[PDB]
Amino acid sequence: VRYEASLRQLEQRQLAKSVISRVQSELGNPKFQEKVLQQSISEIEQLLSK
Amino acid sequence: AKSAANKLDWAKVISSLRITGSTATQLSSFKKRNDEARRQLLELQSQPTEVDFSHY
Amino acid sequence: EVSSILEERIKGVSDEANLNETGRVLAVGDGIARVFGLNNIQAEELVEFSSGVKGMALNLEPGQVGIVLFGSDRLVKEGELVKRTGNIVDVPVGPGLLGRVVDALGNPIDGKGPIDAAGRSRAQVKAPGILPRRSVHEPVQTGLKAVDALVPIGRGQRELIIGDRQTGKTAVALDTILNQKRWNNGSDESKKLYCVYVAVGQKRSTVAQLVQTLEQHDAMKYSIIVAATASEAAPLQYLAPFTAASIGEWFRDNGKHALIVYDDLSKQAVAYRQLSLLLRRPPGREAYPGDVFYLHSRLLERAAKLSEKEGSGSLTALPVIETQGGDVSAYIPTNVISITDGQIFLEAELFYKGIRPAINVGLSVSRVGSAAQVKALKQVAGSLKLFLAQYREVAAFAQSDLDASTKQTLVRGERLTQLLKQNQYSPLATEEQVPLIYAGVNGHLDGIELSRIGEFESSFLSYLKSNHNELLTEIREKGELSKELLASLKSATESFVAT
Amino acid sequence: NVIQDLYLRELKDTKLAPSTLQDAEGNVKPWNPPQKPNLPELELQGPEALKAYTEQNVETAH
Repeated sequence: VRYEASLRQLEQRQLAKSVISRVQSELGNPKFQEKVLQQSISEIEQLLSK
Repeated sequence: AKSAANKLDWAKVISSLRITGSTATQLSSFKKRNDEARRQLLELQSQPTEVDFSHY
Repeated sequence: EVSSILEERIKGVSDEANLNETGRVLAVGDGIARVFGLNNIQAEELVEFSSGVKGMALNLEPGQVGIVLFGSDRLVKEGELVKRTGNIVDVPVGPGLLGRVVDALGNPIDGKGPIDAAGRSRAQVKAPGILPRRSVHEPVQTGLKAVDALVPIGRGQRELIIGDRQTGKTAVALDTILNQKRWNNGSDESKKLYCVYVAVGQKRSTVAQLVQTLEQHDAMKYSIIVAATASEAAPLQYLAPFTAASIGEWFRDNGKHALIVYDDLSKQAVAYRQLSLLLRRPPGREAYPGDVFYLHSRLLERAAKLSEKEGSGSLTALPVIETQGGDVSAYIPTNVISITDGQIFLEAELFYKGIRPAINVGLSVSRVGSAAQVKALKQVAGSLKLFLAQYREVAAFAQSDLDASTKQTLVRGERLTQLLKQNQYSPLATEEQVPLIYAGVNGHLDGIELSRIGEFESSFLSYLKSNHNELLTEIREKGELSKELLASLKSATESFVAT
Repeated sequence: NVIQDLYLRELKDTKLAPSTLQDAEGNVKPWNPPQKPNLPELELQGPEALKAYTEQNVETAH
């Protein structure tokens, strides 16, 4: 049981560093450009609701 | 009960007081008391034979 | 799966709305960010930095708002957005915090999952007044014979555990928590003190010991450990008793009983000192902040035995103060001593002389005291107070040609002192306190050899349990010793002494 | 938006990180059986002891 829990923590940390790799991939994409538009229109909706 | 055995034992230690040339009979009786007290604590110490498999 | 839990967590993030007031740090040094912005800030409001650090706003200055970082300075940096959480310091309070080791924020530092709580209540809530209280009339037994008889402990009342450094001060306290298990097991809400131990400035190693001992004695199921460890920063350390008090207030508000043990306000003092000195607020006596009296007084007045209009409840408290060289003279001790209502003064010499608990009877006092003593226990221990008093006076006479009267005092006194030794972390039920003290009072223990006192004690108890646990059950349930019981008890002691 | 991007990227590109049960075995204590059922030795078997005892202690009770 002890090693099973330890292994779960280790898996989570393996996937944590894999998440950093995915973040770098996302910031590579021109999704980086396209999501600025997504933020823009979403903010237009938000700010108009004010 | 166990108390019958032990009451007769300690009464007999004090009867063995009233007889000499029996200076190690009571020491054997003391040993019997010891191990009797040991088996109950042995039994109370117990880990049940089965593994836990409901929860564990 | 590890994937599924992570997937739930990512899924649980989604969108936001207008950040009401941004700030930009002007300068951050010493954990004192001085922020430009936050125009409409509420006093001591919780504010969230870019780094995610949380802060309070102790100084609201005429153009800068001096946030105090709850986090480490490393994470915060100049010009940071300082979002306004917009909620003054409040902590979840409810019933679920029982058996949850939580830090000041309420985040389980033992990972016992999201807190179940019935409210989040401010930690600056002001104590109940004059008329919202009704005088103490309910004992709290600590399972320490000396504490229960020599300095009886009530409810809603406060008494110090003021004593020399690392004399296992926490041990004296922890014993009380253990004894609460017996009453806790019962179903009556009258018989339920939900203890809260407030570990202030205590090293994580210490808290590990605390956690294990409490778990070992199954205490967690009426315990809460509010933990502000040594590492945890000075805002947390400052707000740690305040936070803890709020948790207690919820129980108190429900009209239940509970015991909150602030250990130690000496480290609370240090934290306020750190905050004030770093915020450049006027310094004061013994380099403790000018308003340190005000801080301690605010905390210690929260503890209250409520009125019947407020459906009598309590929040018994036991502050712990660590004396530096035994100096009651020292500014932080003097203040607390004045504020509290009774003191228990543990003494290092006694500890060394093997008396454990090492409570020094002379320097222990209760100003509520015998008002909330068990009636049975009161009966059988008026004598005890006087005998020990005499034993103290006749103590120095222990150097030859000694009066018969003095020698009588000495025999009785030495045996009593030996009797009041107890193996720490074993509490003793009141129904077993009452017999032992009765014997001593009737001086039948005077005859018993000093070396044999320890053996005598356990034997007397087992003998009583064999001989007549009916008497014991009567003592427990009637709680008032009838002449017939006092008769029988004397007989029983005589009979036991004979064997 | 970014939430969706991360959610997608993360989940898809590696759900779990590798794990092996065999490797675990080395790092955990293995079951090992108690040795011997044991039988207690026949204590003071027969009158060899008794004949000895009667003679040895013919001691009276005064």
